[PDB]
Amino acid sequence: RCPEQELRLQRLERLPELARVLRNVFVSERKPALTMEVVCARMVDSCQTALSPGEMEKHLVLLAELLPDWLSLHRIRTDTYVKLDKAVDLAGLTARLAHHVHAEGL
Repeated sequence: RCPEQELRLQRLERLPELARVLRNVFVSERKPALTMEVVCARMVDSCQTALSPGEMEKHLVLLAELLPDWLSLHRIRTDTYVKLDKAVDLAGLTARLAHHVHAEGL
């Protein structure tokens, strides 16, 4: 197993917990979208993670790639807005995330 892939597996292992942290940040926010910068700052501050905000951004992007029906990113000028589809349950998402990760077979 090569380094790039070991790194991906490292990141993928964090996602279920990070997804919950993300959802909680949005539950506490009245606004429907937040900039990536803000979201990353709130996520790193919301748990005991070993990640920098830059590394957190990388994980959020992975999440957006794995769960595009839940997590959308929209560039407006130099900001990137993060929006959650709140019409989906973290339970359903969590099962889908697990399935996707497993299906990669590493």
